[PDB]
Amino acid sequence: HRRYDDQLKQRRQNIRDLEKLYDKTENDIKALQSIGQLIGEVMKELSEEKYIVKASSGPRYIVGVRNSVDRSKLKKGVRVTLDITTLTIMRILPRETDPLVYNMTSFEQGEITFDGIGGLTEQIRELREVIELPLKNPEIFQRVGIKPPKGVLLYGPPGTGKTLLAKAVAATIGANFIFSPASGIVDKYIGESARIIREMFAYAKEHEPCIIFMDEVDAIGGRRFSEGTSADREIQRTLMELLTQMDGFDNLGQTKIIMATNRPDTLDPALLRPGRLDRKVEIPLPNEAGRLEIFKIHTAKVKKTGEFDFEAAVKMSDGFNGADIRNCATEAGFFAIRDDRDHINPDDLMKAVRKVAEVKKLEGTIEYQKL
Amino acid sequence: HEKVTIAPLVLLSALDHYERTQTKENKRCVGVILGDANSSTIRVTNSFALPFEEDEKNSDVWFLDHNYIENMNEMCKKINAKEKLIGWYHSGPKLRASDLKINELFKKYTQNNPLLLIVDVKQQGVGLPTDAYVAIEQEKTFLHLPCTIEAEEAEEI
Amino acid sequence: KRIQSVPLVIGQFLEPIDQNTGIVSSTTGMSYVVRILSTLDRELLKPSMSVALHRHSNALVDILPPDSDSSISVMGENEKPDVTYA
Amino acid sequence: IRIFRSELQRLSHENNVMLEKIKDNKEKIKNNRQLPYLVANVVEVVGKAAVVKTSSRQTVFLPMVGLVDPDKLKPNDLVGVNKDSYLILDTLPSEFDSRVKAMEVDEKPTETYSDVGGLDKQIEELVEAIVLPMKRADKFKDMGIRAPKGALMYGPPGTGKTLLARACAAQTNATFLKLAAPQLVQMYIGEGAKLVRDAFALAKEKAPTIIFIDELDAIGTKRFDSEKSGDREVQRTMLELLNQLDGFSSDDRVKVLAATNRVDVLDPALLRSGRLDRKIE
Amino acid sequence: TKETVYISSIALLKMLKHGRAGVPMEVMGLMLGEFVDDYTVNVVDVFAMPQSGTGVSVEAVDDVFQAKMMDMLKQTGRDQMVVGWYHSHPGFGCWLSSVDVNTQKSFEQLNSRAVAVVVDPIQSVKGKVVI
Repeated sequence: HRRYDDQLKQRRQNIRDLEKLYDKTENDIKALQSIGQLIGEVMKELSEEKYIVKASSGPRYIVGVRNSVDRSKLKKGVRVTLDITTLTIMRILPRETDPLVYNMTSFEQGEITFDGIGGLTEQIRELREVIELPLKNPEIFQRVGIKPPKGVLLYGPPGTGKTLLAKAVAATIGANFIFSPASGIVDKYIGESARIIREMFAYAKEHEPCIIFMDEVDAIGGRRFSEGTSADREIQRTLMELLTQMDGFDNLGQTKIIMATNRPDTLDPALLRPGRLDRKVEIPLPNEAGRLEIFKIHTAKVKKTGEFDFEAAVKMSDGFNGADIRNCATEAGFFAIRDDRDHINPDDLMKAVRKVAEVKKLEGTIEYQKL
Repeated sequence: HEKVTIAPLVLLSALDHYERTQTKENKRCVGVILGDANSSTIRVTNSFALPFEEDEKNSDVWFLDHNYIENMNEMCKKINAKEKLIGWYHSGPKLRASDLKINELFKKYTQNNPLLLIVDVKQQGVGLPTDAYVAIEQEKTFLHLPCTIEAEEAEEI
Repeated sequence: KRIQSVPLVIGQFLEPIDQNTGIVSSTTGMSYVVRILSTLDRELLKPSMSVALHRHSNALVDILPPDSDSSISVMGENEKPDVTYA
Repeated sequence: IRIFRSELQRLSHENNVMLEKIKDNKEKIKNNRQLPYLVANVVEVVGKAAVVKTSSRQTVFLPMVGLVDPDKLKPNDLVGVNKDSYLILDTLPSEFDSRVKAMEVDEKPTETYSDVGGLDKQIEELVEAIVLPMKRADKFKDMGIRAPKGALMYGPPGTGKTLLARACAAQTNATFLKLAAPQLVQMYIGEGAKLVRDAFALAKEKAPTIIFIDELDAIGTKRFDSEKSGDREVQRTMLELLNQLDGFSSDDRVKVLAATNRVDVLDPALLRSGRLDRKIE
Repeated sequence: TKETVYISSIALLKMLKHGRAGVPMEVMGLMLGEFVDDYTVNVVDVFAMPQSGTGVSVEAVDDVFQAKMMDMLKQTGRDQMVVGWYHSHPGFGCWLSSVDVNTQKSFEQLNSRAVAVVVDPIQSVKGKVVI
């Protein structure tokens, strides 16, 4: 009696799979009947039923309206949806101008924390006052009467963890952040770099808890006035846009500007003036007491012997930065591979530190011309 | 007070229902109007025609079919969702004694004060023969409001 | 004058040439020389006055009011004042 | 008893009749699909819809089509749209943008490690850089050490250099993508950084291709600009090389080998524990 | 050749108000009237079809809703059959597309006297209705 029933139960797996494919294909034909619709921003208002919306293709047209939309949201500064044939307003959408995914992706996955940035504790509280303090309790600045600092400058020798300060805040505060590299906005067609900058600050009025960073700007942060220079107007006007949002009458106060650079001398002296970057946070080379904490950070996940002394590499370290200390633990791992050792010999740790000391040979000291 | 504004589409429709129905023997043609009465200016954007029969010698006998009320509602909601029943109109200027009984039929369907519209098919008057009355608490009295013509490119053109 | 009534190309007046004829500059970048509508007048407009043009033929239709569109049109006051001269 | 077994047999018969109607609808879909899809950039993924931007700079609004899924769609994605109705008929062919101009894809060269001698001291340095982390990556995770991100090889000109790089692209039998430093300088602003960004953007999908860069003397100069001697056009290419190899890359499958002539002129910040580790002479 | 098609004054304002309300979607509605031989088409009253997002396709015609509304019109004094339908084309002139012709072919087997009217409530605001 159950012989024929078992053959019918096995067919039920195929029937349920076809039933999902019957409505999926049927919904595809219904989607093909819908055509495209233009998108434009409302400029002015001519009549009640007649508005002027600038098309995305670059010309302008006088479009219509219908009874399916609210005329209150059709005012100026609102991006609407036009028609590709009749050229009439269809729907109403929020303003989105080039939502670049690379700048909006902050890598929300937690990796570096306040423990891995250790040794900078003296300079860590500098960012907490210009970031954590105004966002958590903005009323403190109103009691004394001081204005909340907008821009913050990060400069110093490379490899000291200035970039790690950007990743440590994203994994703790949790606010929406935007990574803005210097070479990502330099795309040029016609006045493109000046428009992209206005696109990043356009999200400041939408999402209030936002802080826009800047990654190692050696180019568009300088002054470089115009003499010759093979038509630099795109980079020249790029500097004018970064000095606009932090200057003109537009008021935000919830947006902080974190600018990182390898040296203040390559930055526009006008940008260094107060009113744009209020506080300049310097990240110099850690002291002898600050280096010892760094060795324990990189070797925390490294398997080695139970007896360990990192005070030897403290004196061995001369002019090293937070990054070069990581290379000492990386190079020491290959010394035990030739001897077939899972745990790294503490004596081999000093071999890599002495090796890294001969890797530089180039500069390594900036003093008089660095603030 | 409030104001009454009617598009010529509704005025011409109420005047054309007398010849098409071929109403004779001194009878009336009753129909329903649609619009929005919530604002201070009542705007009638739609009108219809319903069969109505009432005895002349007996004013206590009246019949109105409610299927046309439910059929036009399901028809309009599938076309214009902004139109609701604000009242009804009559075929002549002279008021009868059945205005109070007809007001009790639409009081359940209408969500606002029923609007009494009066349209003269003979046009024996001067100017605008169309009259608009509003039934309020007196038992009940009819307050008249001035009737105008809607100015729009969907009608006057 | 009401023939068009439909989406129109935004033009800009340049210089007068002939009676009921003028040169215009469309936002598309291509300048055209068309005839001024009979119900309009050359004195009712300005040398920089912005007008409207036909969709296809780009002929003059209606003269827009003396205001233009760049960014927001800049009415100039929205929550602008903060501090004073003192 | 017979009623329960009769409804199940007739159910498959009704599905077979409707199956021919779906096959006819699939033929209509194939007929509605025409070769040109053009290109459209998807800037956004209440209802579910998608906002597309064509390469002609025309922004078109279209509802979600059943040919794609909202979870598969991502912002900054190039797909096809109909020329007339402006609807997406095509998915993403596992690549965004393109290789632009210079891209080198080679299966394997004819050079091996047996064609030279006396260089075994420097060869072992390359074995511990781009070779061992490929197979032994599971072993390095146990020790808790990060794989090396690259090594700088300069020496005097005419010794080793591009020759040893050919042996690394052969015995390893992996993908090789060549990126030349002097080819990264273009007259258009942003084109120099686009070549660097598009090179490492594919390096994740193209496997650890071990990008090799030769003649680095063109990149790494900074100094300062006063009056004449116009600069900073090349510096924008360097900033993309520095930022791409720090924040968003250089973890496991991202490795870069650099070969220059003289180290007297270069960027002191270019050498870092996150980019160039071993110093090979 | 040329043919004179008579349309009642009440049908003009109904077809104008229906198509002008919604600017997009290209709405549609039926008509009623009589004929004189083959050289005269008379239109008395018009009917309003329900709205659909398909833009006048073969699926936008509901025979169930059409059959129920015509039974109520016969009791209101309408004895005339369906003489055709009207289709709005905002922003364009008077012309038939590939979809409008294919949709028009479906009603040839039902009533061969059906008339497809192209009305433009947008450009008809100049005082001369283009239809």
